[PDB]
Amino acid sequence: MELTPREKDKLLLFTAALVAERRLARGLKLNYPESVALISAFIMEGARDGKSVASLMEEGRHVLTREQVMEGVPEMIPDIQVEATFPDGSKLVTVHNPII
Amino acid sequence: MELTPREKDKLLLFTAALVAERRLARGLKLNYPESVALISAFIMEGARDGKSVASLMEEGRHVLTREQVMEGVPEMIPDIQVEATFPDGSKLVTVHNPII
Amino acid sequence: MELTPREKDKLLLFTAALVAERRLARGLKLNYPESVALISAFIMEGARDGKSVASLMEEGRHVLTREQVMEGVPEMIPDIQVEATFPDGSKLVTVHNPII
Amino acid sequence: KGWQATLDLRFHQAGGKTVLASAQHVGPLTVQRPFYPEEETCHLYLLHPPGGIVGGDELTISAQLAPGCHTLITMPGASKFYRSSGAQALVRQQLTLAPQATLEWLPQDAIFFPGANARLFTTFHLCASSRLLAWDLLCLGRPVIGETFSHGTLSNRLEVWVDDEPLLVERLQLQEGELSSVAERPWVGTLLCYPATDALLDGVRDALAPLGLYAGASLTDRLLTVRFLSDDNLICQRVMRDVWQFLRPHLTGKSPVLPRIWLT
Amino acid sequence: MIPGEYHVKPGQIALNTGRATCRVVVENHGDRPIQVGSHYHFAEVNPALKFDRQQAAGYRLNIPAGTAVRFEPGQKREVELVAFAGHRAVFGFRGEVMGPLEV
Amino acid sequence: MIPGEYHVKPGQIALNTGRATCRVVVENHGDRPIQVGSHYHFAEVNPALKFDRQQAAGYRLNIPAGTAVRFEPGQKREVELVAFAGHRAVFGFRGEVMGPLEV
Amino acid sequence: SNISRQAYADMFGPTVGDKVRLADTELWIEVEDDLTTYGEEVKFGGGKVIRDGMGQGQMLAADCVDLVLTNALIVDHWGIVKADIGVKDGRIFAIGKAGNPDIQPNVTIPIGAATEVIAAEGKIVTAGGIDTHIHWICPQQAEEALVSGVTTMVGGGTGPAAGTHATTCTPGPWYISRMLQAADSLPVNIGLLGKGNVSQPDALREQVAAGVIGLKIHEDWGATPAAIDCALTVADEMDVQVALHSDTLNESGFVEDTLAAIGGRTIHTFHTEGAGGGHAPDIITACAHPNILPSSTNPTLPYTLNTIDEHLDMLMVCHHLDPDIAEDVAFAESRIRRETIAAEDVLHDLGAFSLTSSDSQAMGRVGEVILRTWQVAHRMKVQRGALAEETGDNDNFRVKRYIAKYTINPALTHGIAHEVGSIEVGKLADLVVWSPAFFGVKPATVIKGGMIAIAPMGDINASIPTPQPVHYRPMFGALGSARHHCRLTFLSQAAAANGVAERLNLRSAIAVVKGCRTVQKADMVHNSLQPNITVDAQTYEVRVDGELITSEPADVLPMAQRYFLF
Amino acid sequence: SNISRQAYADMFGPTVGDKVRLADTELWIEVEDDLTTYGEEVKFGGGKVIRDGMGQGQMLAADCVDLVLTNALIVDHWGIVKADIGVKDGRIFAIGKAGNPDIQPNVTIPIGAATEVIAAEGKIVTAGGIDTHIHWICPQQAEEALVSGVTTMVGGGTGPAAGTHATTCTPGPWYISRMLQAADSLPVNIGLLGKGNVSQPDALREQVAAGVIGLKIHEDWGATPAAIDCALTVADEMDVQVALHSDTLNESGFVEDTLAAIGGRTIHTFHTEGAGGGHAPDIITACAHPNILPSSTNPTLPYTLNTIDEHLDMLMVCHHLDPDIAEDVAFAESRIRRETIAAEDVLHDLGAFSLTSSDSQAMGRVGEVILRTWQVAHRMKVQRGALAEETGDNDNFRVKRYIAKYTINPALTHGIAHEVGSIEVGKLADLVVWSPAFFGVKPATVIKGGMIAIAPMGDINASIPTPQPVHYRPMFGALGSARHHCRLTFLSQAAAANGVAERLNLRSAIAVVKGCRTVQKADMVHNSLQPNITVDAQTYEVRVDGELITSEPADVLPMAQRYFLF
Repeated sequence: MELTPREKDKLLLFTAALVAERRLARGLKLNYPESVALISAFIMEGARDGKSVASLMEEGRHVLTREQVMEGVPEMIPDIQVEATFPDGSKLVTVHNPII
Repeated sequence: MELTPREKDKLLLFTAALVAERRLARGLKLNYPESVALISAFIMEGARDGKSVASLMEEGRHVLTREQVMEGVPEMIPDIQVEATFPDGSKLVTVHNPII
Repeated sequence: MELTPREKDKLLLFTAALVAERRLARGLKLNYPESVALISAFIMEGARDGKSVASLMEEGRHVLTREQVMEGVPEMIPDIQVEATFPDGSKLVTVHNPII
Repeated sequence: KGWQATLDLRFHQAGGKTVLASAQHVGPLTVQRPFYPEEETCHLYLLHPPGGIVGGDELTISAQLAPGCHTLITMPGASKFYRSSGAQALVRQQLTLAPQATLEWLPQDAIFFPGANARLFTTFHLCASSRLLAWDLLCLGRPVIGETFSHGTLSNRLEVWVDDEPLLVERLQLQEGELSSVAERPWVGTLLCYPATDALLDGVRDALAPLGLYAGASLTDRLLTVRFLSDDNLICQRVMRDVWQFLRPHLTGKSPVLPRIWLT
Repeated sequence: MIPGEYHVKPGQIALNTGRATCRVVVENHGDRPIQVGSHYHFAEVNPALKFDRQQAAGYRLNIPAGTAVRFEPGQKREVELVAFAGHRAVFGFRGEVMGPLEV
Repeated sequence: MIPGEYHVKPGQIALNTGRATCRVVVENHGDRPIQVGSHYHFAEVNPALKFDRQQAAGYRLNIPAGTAVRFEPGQKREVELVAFAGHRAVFGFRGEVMGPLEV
Repeated sequence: SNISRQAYADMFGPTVGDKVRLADTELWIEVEDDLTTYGEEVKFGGGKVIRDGMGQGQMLAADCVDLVLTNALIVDHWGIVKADIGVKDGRIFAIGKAGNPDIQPNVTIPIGAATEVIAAEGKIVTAGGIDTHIHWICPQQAEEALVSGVTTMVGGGTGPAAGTHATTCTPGPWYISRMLQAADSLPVNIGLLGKGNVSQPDALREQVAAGVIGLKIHEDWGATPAAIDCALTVADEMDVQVALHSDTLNESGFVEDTLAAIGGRTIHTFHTEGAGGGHAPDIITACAHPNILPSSTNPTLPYTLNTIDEHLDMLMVCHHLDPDIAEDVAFAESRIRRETIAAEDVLHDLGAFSLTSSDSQAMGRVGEVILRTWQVAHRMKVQRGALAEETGDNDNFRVKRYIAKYTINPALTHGIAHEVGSIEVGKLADLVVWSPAFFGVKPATVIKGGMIAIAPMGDINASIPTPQPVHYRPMFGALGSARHHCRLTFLSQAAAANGVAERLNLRSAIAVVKGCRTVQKADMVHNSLQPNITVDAQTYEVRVDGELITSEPADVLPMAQRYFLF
Repeated sequence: SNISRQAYADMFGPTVGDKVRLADTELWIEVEDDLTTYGEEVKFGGGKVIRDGMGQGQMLAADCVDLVLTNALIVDHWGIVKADIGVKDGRIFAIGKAGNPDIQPNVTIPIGAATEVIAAEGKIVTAGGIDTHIHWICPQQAEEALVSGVTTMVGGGTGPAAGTHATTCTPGPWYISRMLQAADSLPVNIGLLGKGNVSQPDALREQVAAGVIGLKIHEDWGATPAAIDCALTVADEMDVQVALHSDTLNESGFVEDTLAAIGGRTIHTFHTEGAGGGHAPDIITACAHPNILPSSTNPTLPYTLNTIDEHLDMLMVCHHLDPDIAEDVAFAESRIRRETIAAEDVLHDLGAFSLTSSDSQAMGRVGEVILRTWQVAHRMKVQRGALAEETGDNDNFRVKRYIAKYTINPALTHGIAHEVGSIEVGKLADLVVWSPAFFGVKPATVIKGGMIAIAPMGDINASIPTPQPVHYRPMFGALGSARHHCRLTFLSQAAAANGVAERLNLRSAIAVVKGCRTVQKADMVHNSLQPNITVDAQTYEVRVDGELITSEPADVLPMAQRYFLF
């Protein structure tokens, strides 16, 4: 495998997002770290699929609604940046106001 | 996310419990670490749901039965302590004789 | 749990294989690390089930086909070694040409 | 009792070359990875991590070729049959060829130490369009030092079947005591080639000249079989290599280049 | 497209060109096979192997480096030997020379 | 099969054999229970406990080590005392002796 | 007063006559002796014995032990007793009853203000394991072995290089110095093995003066008789151990030639079990010589169904034989036979084999030396039953014999038995505290030179140390200067004379190796047997006194799947 | 004897005339020369050449190399050869045929007792990459870059502070000393860049005497002509490099004023590609001056569909422009055009741009310097075809030109080319061993100063190093004193004269920087082009010799998704 440290960090993010999505499926209201992890992993999986950075920026704002997260969480997340390996290398995806 | 080290430790416990629950679903008999991880994550998820500490102490003894774990495991686990973030802060849940 | 460092490494491999199997279920073509992690975790779960080393060596070559992985990946994986805890202790499983 | 070893190989065509589809083994018989020195021929080496074969060991090799597959099966060293304590060693090779399949079963010589109670059974199952090019060489004793296989039991059975029909059944059975079949020749060699013509027979007879009158090649039902007895270990292997190099282009249409495991 | 693949032009590589060369016949009188490496001083091999050891003094096996030839018990193998190079001083093996080969 | 299980042969373990022994009656005059450990110098216990403290000088509770006896308020408990061993010098507690018990 | 023996066992651990089963095995140890006085045991926590004026004396720091392990069940080659352990200045000060001499009858371990208490009630305290065949491929081994209960590692290597992947040789004064400097960062006692495959004595002398405590002769560097003779001569001159991994090619001769080249000089031979090689099975006969110390790597311990199937790829990767190269698989004929593998376990049981090494990350597992040793002991107990010289219905003799295979015998082999190896007065306080349910698998604490080096810690943010997730973490015994003060670096006598320690600025404490050249097979503890062992190269029928040696492969093993997550 | 060339390539790696494809790219390198003798190659493992008296000589430790990389395929700016590499005392001793001179024809690398063997058969050995634009935001970068194959990092910063987030300046002697002390804990050669945005020469002289090897002029601290002139004068006096990140606001003048302020003095200009800024696209013309050394950050390398979309937020976060503040988005007009981004790749191909830096964690990725350089090379090979001066059907010239961009040219720019930069005799043994299938992505080994620093290790408890999970771990070359001895800290001449090393107790070895003020565009290796480049500020039509320069964005890139998990 030859996992680089960045890949280990991304694995940690993936585990956090697994926790977040299981809690979301349970019907809970996600807090700040759960929402951040869920949106970041959504962006990472979309990039692995092959979507463009602009498309992922547009799509990342419709993963979590205001009623799916705890009160005050949307204001604690002005934007989410995440590095993802698109078919054309590693790129930065910034999602502005991901929860609306 | 701003993951503190304790959150990383809890993520490690969550991964271990994922292993344990997949093996339990396969129909195997869990060993000591798998049983401990499964019960600890059950308590953690119950706390995240919003249950009380006393209720979690009561409910943690009915997650794994004696026939679901390897012989000698129940006596190897006199009790399971776990820290969990209830709506009223971090609290310690102790489950005595979790396997009966 | 008393997780030894080797158990933590195997947990990291398990998380990577979770990523790989989710991507495979999505219908993507796995890359080198995803394929290696998926095959290694298949071998480890088979060992935990109770299969023999020879049986796992035979079975590990039928987890991923040539059309399920990116082009050139099968040639980048001449063999996969993995340590797994069989009922008779820890043993080495070597799968030669795991993708054909 | 006995240390049971079993290997089952299934080949099939994939990506324009023969690939080892399945290698299911139990016990001390292993196949690591095929080699491709040529374009599509699958060069395979059967490993026997235990050096010799002690009394009571039971080896069972089975091979199945899919249609249109060309493979070259070799062992990376001679098979030693040690002196037995009373139990006999059973080596059982069963090889099946689909139509159009080509197989080159080229094992190393089997060296039988004095007092080695052993029994070999190699069978080939072929179709009408299958192609085979194999040999089987036995060294009875250790001729260089003087040992001449005074005692022990040997049973070398070789069979060829074409479309479920026994075309050749070659049996070499040696009882405890003196050996009359070998006639002071401890090197018994057999060569098989299923698609053959009279020109190939003449060429083989030409190649058998340095081996003397003890080498005989007969073509029956298109199958060319060469039986010989020698006592030099240098003329024998040279003749076998020469016959294989002569038959390779006419059977598989390939260069007679030797496998690299034979160390040039 | 094979990552990190080789494109080796066809041909042959001649090994140990322009060196003294010989041929010997080795008989393994032991009960187990003997493996001799490429650069081993052939005059100091296992005493079970029998051949003209005077002729093989200062010679090694003329095989590709890193390979080893195997002598099965009770066999007779003809092998190709190539003379040593450099200072032609051999140390080690059985310690039968422990110095220069000439003078 | 219990991992790391004990197989203790049945019987009794006699504690503090061959030591001077006494019996005292203690009354707890406080409003809260008082717990006294095994090796505490019983003559220097809480003044709320009432008994003949002259007789208890140089004695500790004759109970298994690491255990403590509890005196509930308004109760009357009969306890067994065992004499100290070794140098018989007591330091600490209330500091009522701070030296050897004899001479 | 009097209490039930069950209550006493619960409160203070088993006393004389009680039997404790090791972790999920069939081995039942029995407490042979008790060094305490009933009713005067020292116990800590709340209102208990160890308090001011009750269990803790008024003596000064110089008159009391720095650390005391209370009510420990000491299992060691010299016996299985129940006692307290007093450690002073990082070394074992005394073994016996602890407490305050002022008010307690028979105290040999005075507890004072300067004393830190470790509660070992109902726990087994053993000496730190010693690993004498270690490939220094990665530093992460040092932690891993430390988790497994091994505190001293003797071996060579320079990292994941081709030479280290196959041989335990640290080649050259430069790499020896670099490895010695790097050893200061590892929380284990470390000894370095040089490269002995040289026919020029001056190079070996330079390597020994660089700081190695032994010379390693390996086939991959050439195990020719000339190299063996030169290395043995150099070691005799400089008093260092010689480790031999004899050539499996029979290139320079058979095993008889190698034994003749040794010439009756002390040598520590690896792979003596004949787990594959040209000298197998005859190399097993080498266990019958007084000067040969036979070791055995763990992967072939014990005999299991899966043992053979995993050997070929392990050997090929270890010896740099690429399966993708056609000429390489000519070396795949390892001549490994199940008869020798089955005989190795019985030879360990009889005491013919004195050591159990690891050969870490090169045909061997660093963290499974103790575990596989006890698995072999359990298998031999199951198959062969109780030993001939066992007293009572316990496995005390077998436990003593097997615990000596990785604690004291490796220490005697490499001349470090005067500092580490066993729980004795003056030894380095390298202790491992196990719970009996986890004995040989997962320690409750690893004390390294008087300080806790590694221990299972739970959540750091927790209100107690117990809550999950519990995993092994390095404690203050593995931090900078504290690690340097609580660990040893072994050097040859020439290295100490040359002042290597101050030239390299070795921060850790320095111990000098002595006594390597005089240890014989008789000097091994409980493993001094030199049987009249015969083996037939044709039938592989290993015999001692004309009796067959065989073992059936294990289908299920203890301490394997009940404890480990994966 | 004779063997097939395919068998020889399998056994020893490609020989003369064989072509090797770099990792999943379209670049085919060809072995130009072979420095060995056929049939006498040294190989390790089992019964092979490197053994006592066969490949390993009898010479002493002072007459043999400490380490030998065997059968390496050396790719470097001076050629693509096949040879062994001998390293002695942590420095490259020789390049050529290794073995035993006693029995081998032409040996220039004598292998002896003191020699450790690294098997590089079928592997590519390159010089460690050099990163001259590094923001020292976190120490975890040092490992990450080391995983990527970068061994030397030149840059500034004090941690995740506002100044470091934007500029590579270590402000003041106090922070310079603290960073120098912290550098001892990182397993990479480290050079420090001071803050040059000062109009008072005394502060710059104090910073240089503190220990920085160069001065950084950045817009965020004010890239006014007065500051540029003062910093250039100070550097001329004190022989240090000056790195310029010109102001993008045109506050003090246009690019012509900045060039006039430079006044023909040597300067290392970042962002010369014009990837956004007021000086773009005119700053590209700066590549035509002899005194300008033009660098380029990796994020705009190569031109892809996703390159532009990610630039705005990256720039705003890097330059501390909060999107939540209305007045901040007035700076969001970065004036970034796809024409200049497309032209930057072609300028790299033509050799107009000499360096490929990172600008780590501030508009740039630390671990993707080599990777993105080879991606650019692949894109230029795909689009522009073979170069004009290519000999044969290979990409050897292009490979040399692109490997000089991050190995030797950065070394010459910052005056450290006498110690690191390329695989040459006397250089520091900073080597990266790649497998050809993973070239430029994941090294097989990173040798730092003659010792393995970081390597892919599998399970520690495994019987061999290969089994999963395999991930990169720091080896003994990154442990305490071993790390200190196997790494370099670069200082200015004034700092060495002032005795900064002993005042701060710098445990690592000290190298003194020289030659910064004399390097010109011609001194750059294979990147000495000074084209008559013209650009129109209105049409953004970059032209050289009147010919249009353009590139098409890459939809899919090699070495991107085949290797990385996420």
